[PDB]
Amino acid sequence: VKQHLQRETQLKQVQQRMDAQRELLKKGSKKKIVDSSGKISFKWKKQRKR
Amino acid sequence: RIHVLKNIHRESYGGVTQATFLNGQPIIVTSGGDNSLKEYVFDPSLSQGSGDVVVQPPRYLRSRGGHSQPPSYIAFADSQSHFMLSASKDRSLWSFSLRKDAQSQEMSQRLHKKQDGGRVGGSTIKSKFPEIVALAIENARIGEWENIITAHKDEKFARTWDMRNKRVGRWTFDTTDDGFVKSVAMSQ
Amino acid sequence: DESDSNGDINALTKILSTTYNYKDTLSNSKLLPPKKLDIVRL
Amino acid sequence: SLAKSPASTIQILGAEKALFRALKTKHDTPKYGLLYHASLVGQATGKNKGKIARVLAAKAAVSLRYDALAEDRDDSGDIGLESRAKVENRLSQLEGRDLRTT
Amino acid sequence: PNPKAFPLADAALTQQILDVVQQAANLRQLKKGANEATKTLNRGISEFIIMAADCEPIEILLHLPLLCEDKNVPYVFVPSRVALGRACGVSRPVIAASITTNDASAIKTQIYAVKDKIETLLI
Amino acid sequence: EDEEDIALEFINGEKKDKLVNMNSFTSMFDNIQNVQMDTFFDRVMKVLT
Amino acid sequence: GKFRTILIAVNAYGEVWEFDLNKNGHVIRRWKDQGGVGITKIQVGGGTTTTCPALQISKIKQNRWLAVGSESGFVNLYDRNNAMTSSTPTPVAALDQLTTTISNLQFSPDGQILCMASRAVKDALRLVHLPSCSVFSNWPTSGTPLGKVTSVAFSPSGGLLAVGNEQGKVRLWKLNHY
Amino acid sequence: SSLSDQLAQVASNNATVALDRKRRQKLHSASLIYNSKTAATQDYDFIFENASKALEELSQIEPKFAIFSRTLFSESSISLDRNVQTKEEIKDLDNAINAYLLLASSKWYLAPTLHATEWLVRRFQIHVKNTEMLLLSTLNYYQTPVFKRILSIIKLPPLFNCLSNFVRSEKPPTALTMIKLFNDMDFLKLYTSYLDQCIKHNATYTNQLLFTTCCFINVVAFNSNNDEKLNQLVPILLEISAKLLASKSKDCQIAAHTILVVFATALPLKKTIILAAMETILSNLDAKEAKHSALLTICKLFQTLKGQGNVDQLPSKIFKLFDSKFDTVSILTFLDKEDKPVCDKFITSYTRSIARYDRSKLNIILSLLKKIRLERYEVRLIITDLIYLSEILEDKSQLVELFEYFISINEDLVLKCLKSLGLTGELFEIRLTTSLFT
Repeated sequence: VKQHLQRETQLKQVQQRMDAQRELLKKGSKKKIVDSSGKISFKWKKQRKR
Repeated sequence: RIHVLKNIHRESYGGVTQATFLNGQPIIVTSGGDNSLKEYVFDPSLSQGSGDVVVQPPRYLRSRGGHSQPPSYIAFADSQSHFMLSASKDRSLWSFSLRKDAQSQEMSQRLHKKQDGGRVGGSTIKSKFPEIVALAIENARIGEWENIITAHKDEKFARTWDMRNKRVGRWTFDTTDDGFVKSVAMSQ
Repeated sequence: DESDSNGDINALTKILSTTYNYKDTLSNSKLLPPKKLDIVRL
Repeated sequence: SLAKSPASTIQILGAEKALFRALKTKHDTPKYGLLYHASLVGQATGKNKGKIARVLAAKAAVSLRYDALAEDRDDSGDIGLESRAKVENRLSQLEGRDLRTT
Repeated sequence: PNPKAFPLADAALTQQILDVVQQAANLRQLKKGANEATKTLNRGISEFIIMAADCEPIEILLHLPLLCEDKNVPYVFVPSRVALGRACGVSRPVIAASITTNDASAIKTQIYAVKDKIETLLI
Repeated sequence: EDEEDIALEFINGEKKDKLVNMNSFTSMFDNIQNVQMDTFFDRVMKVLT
Repeated sequence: GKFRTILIAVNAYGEVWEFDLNKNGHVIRRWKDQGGVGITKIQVGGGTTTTCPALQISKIKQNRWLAVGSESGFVNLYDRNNAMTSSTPTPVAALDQLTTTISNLQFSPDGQILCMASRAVKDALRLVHLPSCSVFSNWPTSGTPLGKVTSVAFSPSGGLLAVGNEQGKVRLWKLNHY
Repeated sequence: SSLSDQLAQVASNNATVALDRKRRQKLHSASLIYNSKTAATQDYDFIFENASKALEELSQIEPKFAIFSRTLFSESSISLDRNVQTKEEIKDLDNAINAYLLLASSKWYLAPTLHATEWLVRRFQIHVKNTEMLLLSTLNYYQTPVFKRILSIIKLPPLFNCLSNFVRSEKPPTALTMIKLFNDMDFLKLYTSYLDQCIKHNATYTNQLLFTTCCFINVVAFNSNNDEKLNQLVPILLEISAKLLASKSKDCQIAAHTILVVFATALPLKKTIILAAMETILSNLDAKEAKHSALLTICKLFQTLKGQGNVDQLPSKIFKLFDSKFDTVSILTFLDKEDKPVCDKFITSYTRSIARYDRSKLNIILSLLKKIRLERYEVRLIITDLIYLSEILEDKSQLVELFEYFISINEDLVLKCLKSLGLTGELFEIRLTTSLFT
């Protein structure tokens, strides 16, 4: 049961990373934000989807 | 009413002073006081059964022309005395042949695309350049690049022209001191 | 065929024969027309 | 349970074998399931069948959630009729579009 | 508003909910639509659910409180679907929005504050 | 009063009208089969108003 | 020779207060903007505004139109003659031609044009015909040098439009109808 | 020009001539019913028997078809070849074919029409020679498979080029394709000639009129953003609207009403053109549905107007014509109608015309103003006209009642009108010989 839990959370983290990249692939104005810790984040512009 | 051709000749010089249909022909020859002589023709109908009901508008066939106002400036375009360049106060630059009047042609003022890729600017309702007050032409590099410089009235830049293509060229030469162009010259 | 020499059905045909510009522009309507704008750069 | 299912499930209901073999082998998923036998999807042609399947699954989810969760209901199917009118509008638009150049 | 719409928030809580929804829209932490809210409830990746009380008919929304009671997820009602759509950042009205789960999110503190304020209504 | 005030009365007089665009009557082709001309006129007036 | 001054104030939620400044600033009324979230601008038009004032007391007129502009790019437009009664009024139109925050709302002195503009992006200015509530199509144009529109002014009489932008340029246009 | 281009012209001239067996096979296989295999084996007599039976049934349905039994469906037509005729004889045969197609346009949903038109397809080659009239006559049926069969065997004229990809295809032409077909100007001239022939020979019918009305309205909508295209569309559509209004058919008149309403909404027209169209509408108006459509058309046309003479009274002739066609109680019940389209401009012009000309229905003016809600500029114009009428007319009663109504509703407007005309309210009391002011 513990190994099922660990596999589930590992797959969750992988899927989150894939979905972040799949959001970068789309249409919009985005800004790369580099944290001092080194984590890479993207913030989108305040603009409404037409 | 089949059709109206609007402003084929200028109102100030008298509009359509004469228009004659040629005998047995779908060709009408028109003229006005603006030193033009034009021809228009009627194409056959696009309908076979209908015919006379469906009439295409008259289209421009061929014309001869000249300046509508006295020439501001003249020059000889070559050493053979074949051609002359003449700019007039009606803002047109023409090339007139001394050997055959059919070879006379108006230099085109259609602009080129800028090299950087930015937009040129100016009014979308296109008007001719200001009247030319000076001209220099050198045929040492005709066909390679621009060989005419013209200075236009009340402008701070000069224009270049190509005599081989008979069209305005791609460079405008500035004075860089905020002054009007009084003189143009070219190297041999 | 023809020589020119109580409502009438030919009123629209006659007015179409007369006028050449059909849109109203000389009225100075002083209501602003909807979709096209007359604006010039100064 | 059918009301609590989203529209994307209702579109592909009955095509679980192809759906899950595609989801497990990284291939293309079914465009439609049991809803291929509705009358509107039959009237659709070509690539418009999947579009009408998507639209019809969304409207069917709307009508079916109304049909299961409404405490007071007149048994007339007026919500279903309005959704059917919307699907027929979309179908008429899709069929009126043409791809060959005129 | 419809009596089935519960819990409907007041003006100040509506302000805070819509501000957090706007921040999540800018951070791409937001799912729009009742179908996608249903998907996030099923997959367990939803912080809380916002639903528009003026949806007509309301039973398009009414399947979401059952799922929220099953998976123990907070849900709240805001009055206007036009307001919800404009906060979600789209040109269409939106009747249901879901705030997704992210621990590295910069708006985590606001999400967890509004989540507690919603839970006080559900108590 | 002034002529400017009278002109403002005209301008406040004019009210909202629906405009014609290119996809205003494309759906009329669906129902020209069994209906009558007065029904078609009523539908057209409904679109225009 | 007598008139009253009303202060119309809006918060970010969409709730709108109307105060009577002659009666010690007490509240005439309160209502709510339909749709209404992230409101940045409010502006009356069609009468004497702060943009276009009166030259005498008899020239003071009421404003026919009200416009409310939001962060999302939406502008809700209310006809005041019907909107003063409801206390939850419905707009005549909701304009979504712009997708960034509404930072400039202006009306013509007659109120036939509403000029809406955003400073967030380049060339975000639209002219809206009233009462048809329809955006003009031919202008502005892909080659119009608006820039990032930070300020807009309408001429009181001449029908001029002045647009000031982030490069410091104020460009000037004339509407030939006026 | 090329030798190949000149030979292409030669081939187009000698298209229908069967110069050998293969050309005869290719020309004769074209049929509306049978496939090519059967069509090549059939002879002229068998087709003539079937076509004569079909024409007998067509004559039992519509009696006018019996005139063609002596000219096209006679036994002498079996041996009539077009290519050996002269131009005058071919012109006469073309007139007869045009008249038959015009008469047979409405009956294309019937089975005998197809079998009878087989004879014209195969003897007289109308799908090659009379192509345009065939397409224009059958153009309403673009859903139906008979138009598909016509498209399959037909050649396309230059004006019918939007249909070039729908030849030999299972999918029918679409409504967008028909709009693109109509959107050409020369096609519109050809179609207005066809409608002129239909109206002149009284061959218009309801499905045709619905199709043409929808296509014209969609052409106007498609060109609505080009003012030059609309300005070119003014003469064609307004001539065909005048011709449809001249028709005795109420369906033709309703079609013209629809065209006028849509076209006036799309393009702001001159008041002279609006008044002339109103005169043409009112002139030949004799059926009840036509009256009901025409009143709404007049209200919308006058609501369109925005110039300086917007609210001005009607001319005397047009006003008397309107009063003869539409009666006072009909105007009243039109205002009682719950729909009530926006008609304040027309109602105000009607009121000012009544006050100018009739001088006897001032109580009717009162009833109209009670039942409609007018705007301030319209009420001001009415009040000024009534003040002038109070100065002229000797009797004050009919006018003074109106003036207590105007004191009851917007009294201050009456005061400002009096001040603008230079009259004090007590002076107007002296004029009306009654104290009506507070």
